[PDB]
Amino acid sequence: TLNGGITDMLTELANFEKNVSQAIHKYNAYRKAASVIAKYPHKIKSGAEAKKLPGVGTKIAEKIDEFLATGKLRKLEKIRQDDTSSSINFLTRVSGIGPSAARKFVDEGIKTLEDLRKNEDKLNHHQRIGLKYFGDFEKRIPREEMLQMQDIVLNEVKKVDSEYIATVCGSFRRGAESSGDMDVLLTHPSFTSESTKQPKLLHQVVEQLQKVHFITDTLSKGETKFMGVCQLPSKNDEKEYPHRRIDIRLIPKDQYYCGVLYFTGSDIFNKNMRAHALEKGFTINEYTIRPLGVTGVAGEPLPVDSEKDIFDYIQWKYREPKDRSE
DNA sequence: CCGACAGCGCATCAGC
DNA sequence: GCTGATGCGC
DNA sequence: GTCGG
Ligand SMILES: Nc1nc2c([nH]c(=O)n2[C@H]2C[C@H](O)[C@@H](COP(=O)(O)OP(=O)(O)OP(=O)(O)O)O2)c(=O)[nH]1
Ligand SMILES: [Cl-]
Ligand SMILES: [Cl-]
Ligand SMILES: [Cl-]
Ligand SMILES: [Mg+2]
Ligand code: NA
Ligand code: NA
Ligand code: NA
Repeated sequence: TLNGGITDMLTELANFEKNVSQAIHKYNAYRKAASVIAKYPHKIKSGAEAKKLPGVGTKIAEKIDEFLATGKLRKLEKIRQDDTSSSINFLTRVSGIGPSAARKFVDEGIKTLEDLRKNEDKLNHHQRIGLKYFGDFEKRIPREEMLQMQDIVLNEVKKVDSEYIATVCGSFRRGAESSGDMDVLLTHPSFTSESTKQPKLLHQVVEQLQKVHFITDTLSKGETKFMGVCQLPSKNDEKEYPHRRIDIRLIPKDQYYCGVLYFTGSDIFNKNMRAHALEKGFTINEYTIRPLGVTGVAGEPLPVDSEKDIFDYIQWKYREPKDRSE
């Protein structure tokens, strides 16, 4: 947390560009700068120093100097006072409400938690659940709770079919002491890139988890991706645990490594790695790593037997999950 | 100084 | 109904 | 907003 003041400033700016300006490349730019500054092992003394880092340019360097000199950023002080920008930023905190829906709601006079609550019929399903658990989804998940959640999921999955393999990824796999949610990667021998010999593979599991009351709500559900809500059971006379976001992704068993790499992240780590792959003449997604033809057309999937193989293709030394938190 | 910026599942919509 | 674009959350 | 060619 050497440069927490600066990284928070950049994150707020990033959020403004994404939610209010609807400028996603500026959003990513600010996040990249925040990320590289966050891992910089020195307490930054000037914009010039920061500008030496990849991702920090002239503009951000100037902002860093203002921040260092005054402890504030006028551009942000103004934004904080703009009611429309403030309303839009708030509404986007509800899962399901993005930049477009937020502005739309503001236009229609809906701009507070109270307004949302009285206008549920104006929200789609995902948004309705996001509002319902607004407060809970704001809370972090202690690793101790992630362990109990892992136990339940793996044991219930085993009960459905012992051939299932569920792996908890995301920040948990990176060893974080707290997570924003739970990310489960799921595989089954019947589902491969070659064939889908058994249907309802994801459904069955989701069903079992709901049966035992672990999964409480569903945001979206398809053949391979489930996004919903879950909750740990509490003891007698015990206050209930907060509801949590859970994502379950069923990936072809032979594509497990590309899958676990993607689901482990971080998000910024994935973007940096996928961008580097391109510069190296490859393209990476959660399923495969393919070379780029002389015309920029993806070729056939390359053989992969470990996450390291992916790193080797793009000439990157291997990095354990714990070192991918960018 | 301009084009590129990672890549994709599900929900929702418009147009036919 | 299907296709394809858009919004959204990764 | 930043960076490479
Ligand atoms: N948040 C996010 N995750 C992404 C993106 N693209 C992408 O491949 N991912 C991957 C890397 C993440 O580790 C993984 C799971 O998403 P996540 O939001 O749960 O991220 P996380 O587990 O690292 O962090 P968290 O839950 O503790 O907030 O999805 C993206 O744009 N945003
Ligand atoms: Cl942009
Ligand atoms: Cl500020
Ligand atoms: Cl693919
Ligand atoms: Mg997560
Ligand atoms: Na720089
Ligand atoms: Na949102
Ligand atoms: Na997640």
